[PDB]
Amino acid sequence: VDTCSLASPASVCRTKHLHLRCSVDFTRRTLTGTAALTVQSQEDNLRSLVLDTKDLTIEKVVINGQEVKYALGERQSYKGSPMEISLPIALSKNQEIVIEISFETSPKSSALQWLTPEQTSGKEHPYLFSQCQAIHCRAILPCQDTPSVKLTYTAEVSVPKELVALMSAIRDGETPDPEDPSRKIYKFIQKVPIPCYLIALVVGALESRQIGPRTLVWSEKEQVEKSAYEFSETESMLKIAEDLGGPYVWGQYDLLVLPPSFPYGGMENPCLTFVTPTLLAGDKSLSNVIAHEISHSWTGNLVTNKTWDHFWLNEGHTVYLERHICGRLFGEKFRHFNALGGWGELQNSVKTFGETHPFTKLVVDLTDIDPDVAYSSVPYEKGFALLFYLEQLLGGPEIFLGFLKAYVEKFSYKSITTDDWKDFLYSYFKDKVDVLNQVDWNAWLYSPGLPPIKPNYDMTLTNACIALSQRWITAKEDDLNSFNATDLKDLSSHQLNEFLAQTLQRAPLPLGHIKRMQEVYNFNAINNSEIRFRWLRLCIQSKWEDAIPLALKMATEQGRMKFTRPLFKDLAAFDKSHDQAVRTYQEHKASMHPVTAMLVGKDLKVD
Ligand SMILES: COc1ccc(Cc2ccc(-c3csc(N)n3)cc2)cc1
Ligand SMILES: [Zn+2]
Repeated sequence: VDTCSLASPASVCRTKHLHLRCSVDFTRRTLTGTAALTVQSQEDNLRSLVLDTKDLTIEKVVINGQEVKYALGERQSYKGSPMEISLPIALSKNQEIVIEISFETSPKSSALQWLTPEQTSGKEHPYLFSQCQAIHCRAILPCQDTPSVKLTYTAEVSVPKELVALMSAIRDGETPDPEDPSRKIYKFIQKVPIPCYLIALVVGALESRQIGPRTLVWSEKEQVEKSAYEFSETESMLKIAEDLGGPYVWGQYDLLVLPPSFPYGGMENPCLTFVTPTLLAGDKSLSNVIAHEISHSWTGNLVTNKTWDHFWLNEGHTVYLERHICGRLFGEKFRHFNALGGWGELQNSVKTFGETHPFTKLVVDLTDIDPDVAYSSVPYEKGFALLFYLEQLLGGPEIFLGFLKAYVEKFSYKSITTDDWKDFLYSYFKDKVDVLNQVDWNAWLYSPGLPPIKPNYDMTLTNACIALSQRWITAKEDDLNSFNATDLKDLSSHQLNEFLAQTLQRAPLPLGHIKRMQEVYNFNAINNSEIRFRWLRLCIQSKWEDAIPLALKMATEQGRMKFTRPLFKDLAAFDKSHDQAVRTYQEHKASMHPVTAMLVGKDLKVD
């Protein structure tokens, strides 16, 4: 049972294809058109079905060229409004009919952020982008908004001729709009089945730069070059991904760098991964995110979770692949480093949520929880810890990598559950069931808190970050002078960031220490947002007022909820800055991403 979807479940019927014809109106801030769903009954004598919707307007529902009777249920808050459609012919099992839904999006769609020209880079054209994960696709078009159904789709999107529309699909040509010479219609096709949460759309003054045989980089003219360099490793990473996971089945793999208010590091949208511009560190140092989004092409996009409760299979396995790709590119020692660093985040997640919080479990029950509200790093890192502990328990990377490739092939184009994964794990490792039984499953999968056992991490690259953080934390006033820029001479960007995480964990520090740190290290001048984000969190935690404007600028100048949400939270927990924080949010709420707004509001306990 998928408790996040009011629509008919897979056992009743399935959506095999979507055909989407729509036009983007930037004045009305609406998407208008038709959605043609080829639905296949899964039982004998199916007379009606129910689709997900949210803030949608339905003009009519057509089947076999005649208007049929439909019904929009009463809103269930974040789940939307169920939509029951009365079929004109009762369907045998496996039969199909196409349902043409004529709809229109609301300007407040939880899935779409509209950007005024002012809000973009060029300053001369508006901009639009979607974010359907986890259950916002229902806010774009009617559907069975659940990962338990996988459809193919085709699309024709009318957009003002001077803009460009890209989708999570293969480009299939562009021609002027015959009903209107002010508009172009861009075509798309996605011949691989996907869950509707991977449907994605973008419209704006986008250009492209090619950085690989199957890889263009899209963004506004102001960042296309910055971005094509930052992500030059894409092709290298895609090959390594193909070696570990098997053939990349989606054809093209393009990258889109969105405006600052995009809420996440990246979205593994097929054929077109979205990423936050905060990755543009100028040294390729945050490129693991690309490797993460690349890896989703196997774990998540190909083998998908059946319900959102088993989401850890998506990110858990993906992260596992991400760090192997980095391990291939820079060395096993660097793989462990990121692995140990993930454990440190997992601690921050459990310490913040609390050792008993339901959302520190690996498999969660999202009945009556807003998925947007449950999202965290737990599935990513605790999910990784389980796989990394199995790799060591079953004979090492090489062995476990073999199971991963077998896992991905076994369940490709399908949607599975945690139990499906457990059974196959036992099956692949039948000659090691003794070793498998050794694992406290009920604790790993359904118990809160840190994992029962901590894997073994290589410390080689982490030692320097521990060494420097111990000096700073144990130093008295007569040690502050010896600190000096040379202390970092041999620290890489990733090491520089882990040192700040090492220190950030023992906050607050003496205000004198924080100042001496800015004085010797000049951390203010760094633009890598990961480093700068942790720096300003340390300052604000250590009650340095001077950081209050810096933290506010960063919390508002970009929208990545990884950075924005903590910064705002820390700022609201600092008495000197609480008022500004709550004032600034109010001032910005209307122009923030709909999901980011709601969540920052909940964090500040406002409205
Ligand atoms: C756009 O990003 C997304 C937003 C919503 C979701 C849904 C979803 C499901 C499970 C979890 C989970 C598993 S264990 C734990 N503690 N939480 C979290 C979120 C996924 C991605
Ligand atoms: Zn992910």
